[PDB]
Amino acid sequence: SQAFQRQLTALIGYDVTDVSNVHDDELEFTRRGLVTPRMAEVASRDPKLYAMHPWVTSKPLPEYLWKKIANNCIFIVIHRSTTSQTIKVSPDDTPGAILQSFFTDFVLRVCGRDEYLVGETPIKNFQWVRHCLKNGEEIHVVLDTPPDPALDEVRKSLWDCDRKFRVKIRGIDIPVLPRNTDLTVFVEANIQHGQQVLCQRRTSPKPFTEEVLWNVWLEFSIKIKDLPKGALLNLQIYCQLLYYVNLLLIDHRFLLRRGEYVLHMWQISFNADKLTSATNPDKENSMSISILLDALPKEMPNQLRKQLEAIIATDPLNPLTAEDKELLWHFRYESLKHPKAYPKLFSSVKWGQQEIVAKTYQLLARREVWDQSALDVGLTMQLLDCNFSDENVRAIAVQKLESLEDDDVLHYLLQLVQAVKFEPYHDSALARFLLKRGLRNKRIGHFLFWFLRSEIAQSRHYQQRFAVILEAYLRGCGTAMLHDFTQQVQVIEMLQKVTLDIKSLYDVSSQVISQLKQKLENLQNSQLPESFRVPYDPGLKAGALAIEKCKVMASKKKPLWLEFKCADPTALSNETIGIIFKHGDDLRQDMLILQILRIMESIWETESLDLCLLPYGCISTGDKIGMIEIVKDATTIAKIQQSTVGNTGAFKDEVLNHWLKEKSPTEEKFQAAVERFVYSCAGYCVATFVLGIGDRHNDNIMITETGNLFHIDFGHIRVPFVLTPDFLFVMGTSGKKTSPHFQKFQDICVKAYLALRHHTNLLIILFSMMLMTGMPQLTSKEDIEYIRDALTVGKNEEDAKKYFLDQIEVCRDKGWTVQFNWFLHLVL
Ligand SMILES: CC(C)n1ncnc1-c1cc2c(s1)-c1ccc(C(N)=O)cc1OCC2
Repeated sequence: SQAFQRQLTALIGYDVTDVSNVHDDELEFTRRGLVTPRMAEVASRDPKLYAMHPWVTSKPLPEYLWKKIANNCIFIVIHRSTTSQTIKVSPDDTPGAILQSFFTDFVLRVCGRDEYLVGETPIKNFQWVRHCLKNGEEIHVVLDTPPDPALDEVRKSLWDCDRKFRVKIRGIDIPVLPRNTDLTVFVEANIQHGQQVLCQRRTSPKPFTEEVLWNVWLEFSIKIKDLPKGALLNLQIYCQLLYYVNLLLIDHRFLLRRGEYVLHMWQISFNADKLTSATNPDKENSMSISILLDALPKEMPNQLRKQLEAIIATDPLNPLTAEDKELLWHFRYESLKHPKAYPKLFSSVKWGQQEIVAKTYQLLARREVWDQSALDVGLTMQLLDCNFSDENVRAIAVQKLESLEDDDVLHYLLQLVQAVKFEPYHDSALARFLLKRGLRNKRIGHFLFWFLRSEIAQSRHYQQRFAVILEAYLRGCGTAMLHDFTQQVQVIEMLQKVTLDIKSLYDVSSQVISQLKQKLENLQNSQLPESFRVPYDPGLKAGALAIEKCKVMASKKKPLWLEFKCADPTALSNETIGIIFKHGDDLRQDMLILQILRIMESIWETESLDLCLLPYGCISTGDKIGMIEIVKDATTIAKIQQSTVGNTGAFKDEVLNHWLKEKSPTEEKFQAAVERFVYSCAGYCVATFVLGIGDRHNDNIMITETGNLFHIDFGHIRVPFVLTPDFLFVMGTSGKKTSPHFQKFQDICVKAYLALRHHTNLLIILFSMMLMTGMPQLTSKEDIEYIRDALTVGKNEEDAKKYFLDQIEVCRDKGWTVQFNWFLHLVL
């Protein structure tokens, strides 16, 4: 079992057994505490269904997907070695009903993929079947024996103390101070509880040197009994803010913090990193702080109702005044009747007062309206952010998450994993929920692994917490997945080495081309594993490389264009699997944007609208390094303009429509490509403006030979969005004109915009969370408050329609002005 821990450490990228960077047993208690829910999920899941992981959705089949089916008949081609027979199938027919219709144990598995069609669910309720219908692809399956479930085998009093809390600041120690000579420094100790300061105490500004002592006893205005569970002693250093460290006043065992503490401090408003209980690991270079500390038990009038209702109606970013807070609390039993009032009501609570917390806990016990109400993701996500530090408030949100089908868990997984950063303690209801859903489904578990792993590799603030959560997962997923992750980690480690070695060696010379091909030759010849699962697509199995097709892309960060043969021999097409390995940009920023685009698609699915978005695979694997999916038969918009006019930016309107006519053979395929372009442009115009990533150079915008348009490279981040005259010519418009396709485009854009406006609260919370956990540069109140204006908060459907149509005209009025200005900066 000693070699097993060594295996886990290699799969995590962090040692959970290491106690070099702790001042308490929280992580070890969490490791022990997670054993119970781990073994509780392993010994409760269906062993057969877990091995086959049926990717199913209980959501209704949309209006656009029903029109594709003929006489309630879906053709599915079943394969037997060489022979194949197409069968007429009803959408309501279960996989078992189709099997009895074939012969008149064996399971139906997709050709080329490790995706199975099992379970008591209709054929139309499968995610692969819905994908085939959307792309107009034919359903091909191979009849083979189900996988052995034996392969997934798993290895066997505080309220008695009226004293006003005090902290002794002994002093600060830094080995080497920066060259800036000379400034003054003071210690700012704050008692926080969900980004809310309960009390603040500063020190006398002494000069900044390698050693600064104080011995100062800082007494706070808050009593020891009034300190809540999850409150943080935030120790800061100002000149302005340079060093920070946090300490949980109440431990994981409900005890008040007592003793001597030497904490190593992080260097430099809404950032998730400023909340961490973890100290800086680099003890030989980081600023230190010495402190001294010397068990917690478990009818309204008309005008006022209108006031309370107007408060509940406001957006999540709308600030609450003292009057608003006092009203929500006085009428807390009326506020409990409205589930949308819960975030605002729980922000109105005076957490620094015991009696109020007790009354809040009494209020939370009266949960009946909350338990019965329909799950609102945006509302549930609101209670899991930086503004909520109470485990009872946070648990009622985790309670509502339990009703999410494995389909929707995948939609919000990244953001739920990022929400763990807002948890005061390592062991939390949300951490246990992710673990439970990760062991219940192989797909969620695979994605959870990479989501946690991406954070362990490039975040010292949260690497310890996530390493415990991952170790807990890896100790219950099974040896089948354990070996798969081993093969995936091995290939990634080997390929990342080559990416940086090649980058060290503007133009792509013949020397570097042969060097990469030689490096890949040495790796394929007895070193690289024969087969590995694609991190961005668990179904797809990659095998041997295609060294001939392998190259180094003509980009400033020298990315590796890699092509692999499909390891699955039952594969239909002989098309290679394409992966891009890149270093230099934060791919976590691309992971977040792309997952939001997948959320935006599912939002449009509820309104039965299909905006042809292309949220390609992108997984962050390490520090500034990760992988991308190669979208087959696609080119850059700038590259299409470079065919006619290369070196210069004399952009011609006709080029795009000529490129589509060239790549599409039949005239019907051209109209189908223009039809795909009409929807894809519409979706990407709305999605980009809402997120405020509209202003882009056409080098970062792509199109497929099938007509599908898509934005790329979000690692970087005037016009509201990108609507150029060349895009408008495909529609059939030039200058001040109209077209049957432009009239269509304007109608779909407005349909898409107002469809997202129904899920305003969801988008606002997902965006607010994105800027805190994934954007270390965009951490201001004004940065988050952009989404409100973009989505037109508190506006009529007519005004909002008119607002977006004006943004369309701004792009028409500018035309090429923005792209031409982009050409004078990025290119030259
Ligand atoms: C600058 C590149 C490496 N980058 N940084 C973030 N995302 C990307 C890319 C995404 C995609 C790219 S590059 C792409 C480029 C060319 C082809 C192609 N077919 O030539 C296919 C591609 O995959 C789709 C997304």
